Amino acid sequence: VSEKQLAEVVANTITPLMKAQSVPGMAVAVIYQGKPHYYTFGKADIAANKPVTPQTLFELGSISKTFTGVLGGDAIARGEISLDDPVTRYWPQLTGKQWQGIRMLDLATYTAGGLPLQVPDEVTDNASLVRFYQNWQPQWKPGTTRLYANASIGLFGALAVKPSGMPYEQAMTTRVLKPLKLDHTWINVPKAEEAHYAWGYRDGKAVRVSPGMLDAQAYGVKTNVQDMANWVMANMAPENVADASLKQGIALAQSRYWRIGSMYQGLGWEMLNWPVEANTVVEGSDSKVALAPLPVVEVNPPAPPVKASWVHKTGSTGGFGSYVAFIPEKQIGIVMLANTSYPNPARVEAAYHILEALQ
Ligand SMILES: *C(=O)C1=CNC(C(=O)O)=CS[C@@H]1c1cn(C)nn1
Repeated sequence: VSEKQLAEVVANTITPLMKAQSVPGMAVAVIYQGKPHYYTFGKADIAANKPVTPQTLFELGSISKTFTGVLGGDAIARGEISLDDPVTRYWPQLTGKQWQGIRMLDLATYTAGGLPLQVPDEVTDNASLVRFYQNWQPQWKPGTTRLYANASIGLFGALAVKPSGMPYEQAMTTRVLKPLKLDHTWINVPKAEEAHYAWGYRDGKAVRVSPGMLDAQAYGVKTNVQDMANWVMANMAPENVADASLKQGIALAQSRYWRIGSMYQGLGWEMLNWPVEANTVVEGSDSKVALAPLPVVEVNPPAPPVKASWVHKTGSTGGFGSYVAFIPEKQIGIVMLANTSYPNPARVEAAYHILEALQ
């Protein structure tokens, strides 16, 4: 392995990084040789002088969508839901003619026809929620245009769990977190755990995410670098997942539904074929692309996960910035949590280099 050389590669990547982007603290895990390697830097809480630790809770931001995808995926494999089914199958009060051709897959993979990045600030409840989607007008027709959005995968998450009869948070805990024994992963941090909760920093001001409609589904999950490492591992080598529906869930989430250039969308996760040059992934991480509606090319029928992939997901909040990546065929991976939202391509800049030192 070369643990000495390994603590060198990470320190020599992360310290300049943290200095350059003004990051108070970071928790890193590299998985290599079937093992997670934990490395910690700086401060969780600077006014309190609390050091970062492998049980420091960071807000994952958009990386919560990977959890939303496996859940949704587990419900599929359970038979409670199907991607081809019209959305209206699970929410018949969605009465617009607009909603006609949109299947569940569309919501799941951002291709309804233009659902917006975030959910409006006025949407504060289900009524307001329904008026929103009732009176939302497309732009493009179903299955024609990828536009990353919370209002899209958020609604999939919320609809996906209805047949379970469980609220979203209990379903997530029951069908996904506990089975994988992610016992320090929360949608809501218990009072008894807040001391492990890092502070975020935005403009030299400590901040923490605020509640919003559909948050848990699209950005509101919080972890430590240990549960996150085990999460990457369960998805990386799903072969030792007991529960047959969860392993299949992981599988549907890393299936390719849509080809968008060098990238292929899954449920929450995104993929590229390996090998992939650094800058194609790095520039692909730029918001110039990331948040831009691009056309799409159906993978029909959806291909099951290909080990030969760089699968990853970026995600942030006000004061937090994280990123995770893996290469199933290489059995190598990395987690980078930080309490400062710093440039996304900086993130993949670092993770790529660290990973290539292991090849
Ligand atoms: C997910 O990463 C996430 C990061 N901020 C963004 C974005 O598009 O990158 C808006 S969507 C999502 C988020 C974070 N918050 C607080 N709300 N949505």
